[PDB]
Amino acid sequence: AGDRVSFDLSVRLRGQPTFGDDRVEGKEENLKFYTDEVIIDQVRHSVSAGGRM
Amino acid sequence: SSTVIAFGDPKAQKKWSSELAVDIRKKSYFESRFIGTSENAVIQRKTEVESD
Repeated sequence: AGDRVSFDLSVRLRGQPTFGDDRVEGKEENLKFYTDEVIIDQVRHSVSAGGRM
Repeated sequence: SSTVIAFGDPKAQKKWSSELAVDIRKKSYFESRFIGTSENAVIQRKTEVESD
């Protein structure tokens, strides 16, 4: 049951490496997730066949 | 709306009937009773020129 489904993209890691012996603990790139959503509605149509005349 | 073929639309099929109505012939009076070859007839016919 639902009228909306959301699916995510995990973008690449962009950052600066720590050259030499510079301490890296505590400087940790956060994974960036991007979101999107699609919504569902009905689409109906009807045709008529006249009468008995 | 709703489809209406309507009246007078070139889609409206028409069926022609084959039976003929005939204005019948007026009943004739001077039938074979009156016309005769004998003397006793209202309309006498003379065969003096039917073959000559």
